[PDB]
Amino acid sequence: GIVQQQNNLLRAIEAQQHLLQLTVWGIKQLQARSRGGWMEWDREINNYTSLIHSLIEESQNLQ
Amino acid sequence: GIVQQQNNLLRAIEAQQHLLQLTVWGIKQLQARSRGGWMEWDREINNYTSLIHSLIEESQNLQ
Amino acid sequence: GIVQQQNNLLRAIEAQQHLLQLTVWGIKQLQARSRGGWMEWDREINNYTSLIHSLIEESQNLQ
Repeated sequence: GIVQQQNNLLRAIEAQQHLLQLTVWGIKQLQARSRGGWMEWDREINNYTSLIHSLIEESQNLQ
Repeated sequence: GIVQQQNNLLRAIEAQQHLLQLTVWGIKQLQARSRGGWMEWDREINNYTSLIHSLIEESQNLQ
Repeated sequence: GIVQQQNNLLRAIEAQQHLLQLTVWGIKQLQARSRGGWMEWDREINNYTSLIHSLIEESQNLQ
């Protein structure tokens, strides 16, 4: 049903957010090994991560 | 409602696309510092990015 | 319609999964060039990738 398909879409989105955070973590480990000017990059990652987190928790409450 | 949940799912997808582009940018900065054979990788990233962009703009028009 | 918007959301999710796998591949190529302790990272990437894959194939069957 429409409701079931919707819950599955959210679950996929939550699963991809996990993968996305794993790639962010990985990239940071790589940079650390060495641009030094990652300040803005970090800010953007943090802002969008917080954003995604709030949209997800919202969708979870909309289920 | 079904309509509200749907708009929120799209918003999460748009937010994750932003994060995804940030990780792509980051990876490129890392490679640049140094496989040289990233030609295909770049092509694939570009094709899927353009693809995702068109699906999003489409969903936005389907709202 | 609700059904069309839903199919488009899934398509965007499938397209982003492709991009996500491309960034994972890229990160691995970068690490390979050099933390050595990526064991857990690999396990997590694999578990969530398999997970995302099953949710997608499921959604495809829910269409």
